[PDB]
Amino acid sequence: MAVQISKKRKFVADGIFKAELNEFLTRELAEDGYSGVEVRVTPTRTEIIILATRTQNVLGEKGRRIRELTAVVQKRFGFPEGSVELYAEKVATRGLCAIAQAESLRYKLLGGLA
Amino acid sequence: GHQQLYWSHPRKFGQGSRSCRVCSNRHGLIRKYGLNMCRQCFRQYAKDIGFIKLD
Amino acid sequence: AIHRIRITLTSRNVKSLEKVCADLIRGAKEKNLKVKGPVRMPTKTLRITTRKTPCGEGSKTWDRFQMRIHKRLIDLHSPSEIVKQITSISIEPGVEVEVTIADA
Amino acid sequence: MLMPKKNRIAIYELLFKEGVMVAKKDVHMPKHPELADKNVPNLHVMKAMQSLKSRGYVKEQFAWRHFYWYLTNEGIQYLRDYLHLPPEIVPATLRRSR
Amino acid sequence: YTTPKKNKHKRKKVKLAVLKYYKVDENGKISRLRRECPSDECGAGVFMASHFDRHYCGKCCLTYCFN
RNA sequence: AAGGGCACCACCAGGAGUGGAGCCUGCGGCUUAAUUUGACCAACACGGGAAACCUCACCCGGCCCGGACACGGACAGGAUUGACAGAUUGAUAGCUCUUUCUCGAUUCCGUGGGUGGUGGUGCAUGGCCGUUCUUAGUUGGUGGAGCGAUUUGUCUGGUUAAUUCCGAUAACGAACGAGACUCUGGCAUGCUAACUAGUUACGCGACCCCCGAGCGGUCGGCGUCCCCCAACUUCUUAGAGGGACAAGUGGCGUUCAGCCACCCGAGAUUGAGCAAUAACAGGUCUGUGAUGCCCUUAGAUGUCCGGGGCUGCACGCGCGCUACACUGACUGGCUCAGCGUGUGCCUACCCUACGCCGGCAGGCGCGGGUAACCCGUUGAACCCCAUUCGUGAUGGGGAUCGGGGAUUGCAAUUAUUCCCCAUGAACGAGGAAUUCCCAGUAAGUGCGGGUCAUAAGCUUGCGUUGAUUAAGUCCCUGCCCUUUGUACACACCGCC
Ligand SMILES: [Mg+2]
Ligand SMILES: [Zn+2]
Repeated sequence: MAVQISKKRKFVADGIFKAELNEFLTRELAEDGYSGVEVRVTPTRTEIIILATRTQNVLGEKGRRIRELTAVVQKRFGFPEGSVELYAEKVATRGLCAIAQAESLRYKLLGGLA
Repeated sequence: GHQQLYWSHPRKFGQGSRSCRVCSNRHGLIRKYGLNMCRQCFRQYAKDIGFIKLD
Repeated sequence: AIHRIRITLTSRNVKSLEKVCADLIRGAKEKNLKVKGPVRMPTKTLRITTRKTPCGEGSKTWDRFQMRIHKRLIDLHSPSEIVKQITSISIEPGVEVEVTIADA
Repeated sequence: MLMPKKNRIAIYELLFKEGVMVAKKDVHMPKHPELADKNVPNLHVMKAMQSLKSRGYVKEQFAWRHFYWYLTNEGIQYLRDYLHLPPEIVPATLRRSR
Repeated sequence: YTTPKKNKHKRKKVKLAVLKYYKVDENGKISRLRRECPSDECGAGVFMASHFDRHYCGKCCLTYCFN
């Protein structure tokens, strides 16, 4: 109805949300090996999967980082309470993730390697 | 200045009202489909949004 | 109970949308529901043509970006109540569903 | 920054209540979406956290147009004594159910 | 540069001594030597100005000229 | 210099033009306080750059700190914050100023140190993009020839749009590019379906009929998923599939690679997207919380507010619009589209049916649409059919200019746009030159999208009407391969 946004604007909005979420995670989990983000959004609650090489890092001590990131994305995008979760998964074959290798090369060059 | 002229100028419309949602720029904006994004920024995030290139 | 529900599906890639259209209707046949065929609404093409350059200097090249939106409608209309009979949507990421009765 | 004390405490307890802070980079925005009732301007929120970052009690990440401050352990005890708390109350991020 | 206007003087507050603007008599009966701000939010605690023709509340901004 | 091949960013044969006129717009110049600035095939309706404010970077002024943090002073006997009146100011900026109130540790001063910057540097850079080049080109490994740079592979020849293939072969085996690929167009009375698409049928009507038709003709009038209260998918939509392969015939060819013609076929070459090695001191620091260095940082090169400018005109150029008329203009009648948009995180601003008022632009109420449901059977233009004009700068052309009326906005003057009445200027097919183009193409013609409170002479797409010429060449301008010459290597815009 009137409250609902049109499908044309709607599907553009979801692409905007994914692009904005990817950029935020790219800047934050860069040194942690962030590979990509998968968003399985459902009408009831959405869910966000973070693809990173070093999962025990994206999840801090007792999962403080993930709880923070879950709260941080909750406030920015106005998600309703308890309707969004963040999962962290290890990406298989990290040598075939161009993002992971490019981030690894960035870290090596910043270290001082030739 | 004092609370009655710092932002006093009306900005309900025009280029000043609208800025890129990514880089806060006011030039070459794309307000179609509710993007509100920069001409250059859209080319950067076109793949992530879903705008692929067919022809 | 007596119910009639209009299920509308919308996505970007046809392969997933055609897949999800299958298991709802195929699940309903096993559930011996009546199923009007999946009506294919005309595909919406969102076309944004942006100049390729970020400088304004060049040979006036323009970049054509297309976004295809595909909509499909499935009308599950069994004699008995349907919401309890169809308690699942069994979707995949990328497709949006909107359960809707005849009142809307 | 010349923000009133009531606004400054309002930012701090909100930052403590959940150990994260999100604010859009807009100094002319009349009110922060959270704490709109306190009538704290968005400018006060941005500048208050900038002071915390320089002192090291918070770490800042900026996306397109939103700050994403995360309260650190060095900020746990500082907000604890500013609001006069013994080491028992934690931000939501620090503990859930444990 | 070489701007024609001389650099504008910015205000330095006078630095006033402690208020002490109410006195007593014969070992102490209170007598406010200024004016009370009558508004609800000014209240009793604050006092009004004593200009040469009006009285002014620092918070409530009320002004009372005797013409 | 020779031998071969190729290209409407080359020509030929033509078409439409541009250059000539008025106007729009972008450059240069001139002018200015400023008329911000980049760019000079591959700049000049380009920076998505249609700027009243904002944008804004320029000019004339006026506020603010949005100068973190540390250290030292200063301070609850007040560090500091706001403010009424008068003056003052462009200003209802307590910016100053008299005046005292008020605030309460949030600041204030100094020293270090931030931070910001549409400030410089694209000749410090990333990324992107343009171009060399959309031509067919490019590179290892092992082997061979060389003292060596290098060379062979990567070729005499035939063929191809293509170092594409066929073949010889000190080369063999490969890699990228091309091709394959992706999207789109053309055909499927074959499949799946559709009360958000329809068609046929039936039943109601409404009319014309009437001779009498009667299963008559017309209806975008109404029903039959208002589920029992039609079918079907031809037309519409969109999925899975099929279809075209030089497949068949004849000829040419080393009878190989392939080429030409024809039958059957919707189609025997539909358009795009992607697009190699190497490079350019090509463009962008004015897209970015991309960035190095430098500069500025409280009388700011930060930021905000007011006004002006970006439009300014002896002149030169570029992209276009309108025309010069009768193959026309005007007035009326008739009758046909397709892309595609439509109410907003911030964010204020949507597309509009119908009724009424008005001559028009418009105004006022009532609805519909977050959309195959409403605008909308998108009743578009050209065109078509009738009328007037009649070869004159004329009813061509509508520039310039006066008066008046609306809409947007906080604000319309240097006219935002629109409407009405008046003036009716050059212009009678445009010198030398020069652009684009091979079939639903050029061109005529309108309609959407972007920009957009207001708006298109721009651009990006769409449909409509629909040709002339050509199936060739290297003549001009260039490209590719081989041979050759060279005093050239910043590479003929070279050297001397
Ligand atoms: Mg006339
Ligand atoms: Zn942008």
